[PDB]
Amino acid sequence: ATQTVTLAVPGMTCAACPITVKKALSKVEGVSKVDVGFEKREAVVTFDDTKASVQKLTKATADAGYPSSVKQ
Repeated sequence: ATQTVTLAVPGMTCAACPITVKKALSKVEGVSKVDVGFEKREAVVTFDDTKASVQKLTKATADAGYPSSVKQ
């Protein structure tokens, strides 16, 4: 498939959480795109559910350095 979810990365590293998380989901695996929003420490990513999914998105920012979650 090809869907996009939002993620919760409360790392607030000051202009760093949204940089490391963005590249995390963008490189998670099947991701097709990614983004971030310091307005609520969350990262939004688009991808192909055939090779990835929310689980892998939160896992990408999670391996980036932030215990995050997802908003489906």
